[PDB]
Amino acid sequence: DILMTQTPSSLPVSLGDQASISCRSSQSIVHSNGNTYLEWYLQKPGQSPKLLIYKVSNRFSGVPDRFSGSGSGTDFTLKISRVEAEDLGVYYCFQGSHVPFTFGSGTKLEIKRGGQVQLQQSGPEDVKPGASVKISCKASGYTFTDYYMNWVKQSPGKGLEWIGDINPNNGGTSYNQKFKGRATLTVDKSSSTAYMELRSLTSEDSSVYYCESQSGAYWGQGTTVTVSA
Amino acid sequence: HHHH
Repeated sequence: DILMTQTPSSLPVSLGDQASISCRSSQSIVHSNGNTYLEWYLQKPGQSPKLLIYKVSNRFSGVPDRFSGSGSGTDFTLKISRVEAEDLGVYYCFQGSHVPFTFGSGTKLEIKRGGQVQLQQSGPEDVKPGASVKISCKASGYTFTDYYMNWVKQSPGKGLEWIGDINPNNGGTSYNQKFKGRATLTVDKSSSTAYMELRSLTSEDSSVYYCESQSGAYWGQGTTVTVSA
Repeated sequence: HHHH
């Protein structure tokens, strides 16, 4: 299991300045096919994470070259030259080279003080412990079966965690063992909808759950599942 | 072999 170490956790900055975030993997994330699936995400409060950099240095369509990714093997860096108000939020690195995919702890980029494709997730769920829940992710604007569908958990407890994914076309799955088979990913071709079933829920399962496709290029608004006795 |  690869551990992603982000540095620093807090990064105060003045507008126009240059920010530099580091990420280190417990072990090489060079995939056998030659690629290094290192990604950088930016999450603004109340929103879903947004893809900025993939494969170490590719800028996602729409991201300004103010954002620059570099690195190799186990060392990676994200540099933001001339920071803008829009850049403020929490940055996360992610490795998608080895299952289970993992995220860094995050970097809070805050200001120094003084002086059409879319994924629609179902409504929030409130369930009792030991119960089971099923949330959906309706896809549109692209060919649902041409891309794997990922599910990500977010809780203040351990930030972002990759649950697993599914190939909507053939049903092939990939799970994060930490969930111990309690999670089941399914799909419905007719309606281009992905589903996630989580059973034997405890308070620890209370979080925001996201579905994400096209290698993190598109996310749902998330679904809040609250487990209370 | 599986990747994101």
